[PDB]
Amino acid sequence: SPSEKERLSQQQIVFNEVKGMVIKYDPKVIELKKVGDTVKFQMLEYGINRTGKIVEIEPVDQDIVRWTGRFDQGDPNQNFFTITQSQKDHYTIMQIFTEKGNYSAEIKDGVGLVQTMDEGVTDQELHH
Amino acid sequence: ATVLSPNQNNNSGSIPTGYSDLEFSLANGNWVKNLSLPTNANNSDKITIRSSAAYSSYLDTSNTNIPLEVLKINSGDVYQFIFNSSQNKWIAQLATVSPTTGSNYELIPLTTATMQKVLIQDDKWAQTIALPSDVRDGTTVQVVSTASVSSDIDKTNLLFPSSFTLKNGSEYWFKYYSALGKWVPEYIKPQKLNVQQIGTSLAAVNSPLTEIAFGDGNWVSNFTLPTTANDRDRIIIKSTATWSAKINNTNVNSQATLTLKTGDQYEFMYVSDKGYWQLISSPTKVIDSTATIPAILPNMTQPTLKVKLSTSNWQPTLQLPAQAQVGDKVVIVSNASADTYINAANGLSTAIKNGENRRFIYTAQGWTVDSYTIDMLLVSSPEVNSILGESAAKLRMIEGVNLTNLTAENSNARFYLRDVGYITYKIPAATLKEAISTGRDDTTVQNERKRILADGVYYQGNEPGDGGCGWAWINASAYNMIGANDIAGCSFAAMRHEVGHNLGLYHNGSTNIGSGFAHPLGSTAMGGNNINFYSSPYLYNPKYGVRLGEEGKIDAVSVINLNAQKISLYNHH
Ligand SMILES: [Zn+2]
Repeated sequence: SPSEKERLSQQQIVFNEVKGMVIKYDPKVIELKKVGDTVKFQMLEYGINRTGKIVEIEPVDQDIVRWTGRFDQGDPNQNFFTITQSQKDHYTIMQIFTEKGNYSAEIKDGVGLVQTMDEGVTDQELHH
Repeated sequence: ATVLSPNQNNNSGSIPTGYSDLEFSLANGNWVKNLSLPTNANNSDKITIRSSAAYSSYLDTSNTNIPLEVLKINSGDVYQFIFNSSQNKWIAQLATVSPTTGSNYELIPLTTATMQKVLIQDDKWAQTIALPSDVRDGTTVQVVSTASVSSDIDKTNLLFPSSFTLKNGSEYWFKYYSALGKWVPEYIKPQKLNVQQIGTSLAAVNSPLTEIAFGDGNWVSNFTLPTTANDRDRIIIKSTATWSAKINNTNVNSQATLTLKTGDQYEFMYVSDKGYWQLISSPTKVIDSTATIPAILPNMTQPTLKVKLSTSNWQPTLQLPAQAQVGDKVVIVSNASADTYINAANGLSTAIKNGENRRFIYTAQGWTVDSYTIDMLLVSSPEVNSILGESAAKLRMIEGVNLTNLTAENSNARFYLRDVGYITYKIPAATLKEAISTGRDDTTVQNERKRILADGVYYQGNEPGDGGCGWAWINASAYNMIGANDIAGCSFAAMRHEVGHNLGLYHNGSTNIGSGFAHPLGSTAMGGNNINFYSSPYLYNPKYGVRLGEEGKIDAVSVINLNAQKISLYNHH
């Protein structure tokens, strides 16, 4: 974690484009964010291009920390996002809730997948 | 004119600066998905984006004057922007069409361009303009008027017959959905009013979105919404004032405490067939896990209060608010090791345990239980742990639990999921379809289920499904209370779908009343699962206002509320 001339790098973009949308992710960017810092999401294909601010950092256990934030120009009562990240396994889950749609991101070892929640399940009714 | 392209731009969509007249072209062999305009620029710089590629492109509009977040660029589109130093933004030059007959009704001819502008002037005016139906899917139109005499838009092919009147300064953006055959509003420029101008009441609305501001020097003590409006008209009430104000409950479909404090915001939406304003957005006072929690909870100053118990703010007993209005809600979450007792003036006396979510609602006869806790046993296959990691696999299921509780709370569903145990175990089965069957009798999972009194069990495996990545018995008894999804194709959003089946819900189109709501503008959990709601005729799409159900035919919440308590009592003390 400790380094020089790079820890100061504070980019607002969380992940970058490269069933769903493949993205590249750096877990060190969010770990350098404190309560009040600005965070940006870019999902242009899904029509999402907006910024937000970290409002809550919560250790869920010794290994998992959850970041919670709200968007600057959404609906202040409903819209928000969460980034829950495990350190031991380089695994991060994101919940992005906007009025234009809901998006989930599952990331493992710097590579991840973002998709609309309708892609999250396909199944058939089960009978006896 | 200077011609550029991705291959001539390091294969990047960042349109470079320094050109007085630039043309960025996209082709099949020369294409990039995401594009953006340069921030640094001179005053009258011109940029034109053309595309002949089969793949669509998307333009960052954050430094333009287009209120949309992203522009969809298709083959044949020609977008032109001219910078402006006075506004520090790229001004768009859209294809403009205007009414030409000064008559009472005129159909507007639209081209096949993805984005067009309909502009009304003093010299190019019509009493009622109509957007054409059956145009290319995704066509976006900006309707703007600078005329001094007002006009309006024909409502036949509009999603809702709102008050789409056009005066000087009005601006409406519509996108056509061929799946609906309707023009759907995507951005509405709000009509801004200071409450000092209109007093304590608004007799009628004038536009689809009215925004009423409260502040210091601009303030009244109470405010009454109009008695009637057009379908899906919206009123936003905002305050920056020091002293609170009250939004009167008359004409509103809510008896809750509509107190307008500093920084608060309320949103209302009129529903013609019901004849009242629906409350679609209201503040929530949150006492989080780091803040001090009072032994007697404060009197309601907003429709909802959420209390977050932790080890550092733990309280032995909590008294529900002494003063409240019918419909007020209190949600209590606990991450402390010790229990907390909850009491009310009417004699209600209960406890909240570690990891439990509990909601209470106020009635004419005091506070009332509004949710039942369904204890769940989370089972993760060792195959999943090897792929994701031991901690990661637990993280995946927890996010599924949190999303289910969020969906249930948004839908007024009277249940929460609480994980009471997590075990690593492989159910003996070649397929996920087989695992949901034998898991009901598996000695390892059923003994652990009984040991921790789990009302249900959920399994996260890596076996291939027989035609799908999720399985769950519909309307499950205690014996059949089990659900499963994989990791190959299913995400953590599948849990709220499988648990919905366990609660007794079917997919959209089913003959049962407990079924999902499928809609191109957003589908509930059982009917497509792209918005955080279970279907109900008392819930509405937050952005578009579409009712998420139908009385007596599509109502998932009514079936959930009939089975939640029974399931919560499968295992008990
Ligand atoms: Zn299903």
